[PDB]
Amino acid sequence: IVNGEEAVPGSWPW
Amino acid sequence: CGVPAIQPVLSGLIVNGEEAVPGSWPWQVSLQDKTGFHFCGGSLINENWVVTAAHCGVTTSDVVVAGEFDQGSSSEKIQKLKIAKVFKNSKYNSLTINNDITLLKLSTAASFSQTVSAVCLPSASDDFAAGTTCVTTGWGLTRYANTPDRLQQASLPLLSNTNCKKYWGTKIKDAMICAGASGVSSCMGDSGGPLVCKKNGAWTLVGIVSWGSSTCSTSTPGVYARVTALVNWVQQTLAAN
Repeated sequence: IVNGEEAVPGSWPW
Repeated sequence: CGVPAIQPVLSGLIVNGEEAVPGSWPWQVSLQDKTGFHFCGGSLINENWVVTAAHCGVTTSDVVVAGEFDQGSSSEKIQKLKIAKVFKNSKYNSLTINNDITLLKLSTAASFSQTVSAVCLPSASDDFAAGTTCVTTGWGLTRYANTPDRLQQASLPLLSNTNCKKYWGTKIKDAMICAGASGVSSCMGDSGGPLVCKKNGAWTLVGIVSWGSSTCSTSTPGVYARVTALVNWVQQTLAAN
């Protein structure tokens, strides 16, 4: 990756 | 079912949503703990039952708040209804969030009126096509106290599962349906709420807000439990109880 394209939690229960 | 006595104004007046006309999404309810903390949403399907997401972890210690809860006149006509029994779908997968649905049987029937009524359930064979403009509602986060901001509504399109997989890949199961990625998004606090689409004039529950972008990005589609795939289980449960 490279920039803010790496969300860690990219997914989560809503 | 699926017809508000007080018509919603779809242009508006969830991230990037708008305030609903007060009382215009009857079936929308707020699930709160005893302390009064709203933690998920749900939809009334008749006067005695609420349908919500399994991952929400609802118990009989929680209460269902129906009415003009926090929405435009705010603290308005509302009914706090306690829960008598919780029916989690045994096929719920706590890891993939597949089959995200739970039924709540109230101990006390909700009193229906202009501002409280039921959403329509689809038949299992119903076809809700990709591209269809549907609406999702809730008090959930407006950006990833959250006293709910005021009830919001957002118009968004359904996606096909293959188009949804371009973003989410293998996390997408048959029992899920995605919508959005169009400038709006459901978000934390909106789970268990409804994704409704109009079929012949009746708003019908096509999805149950389930999961999505941790960020509630408005260009990533949300994922909802596909009610068409779970409705047979819903019918059996109601007939049995």
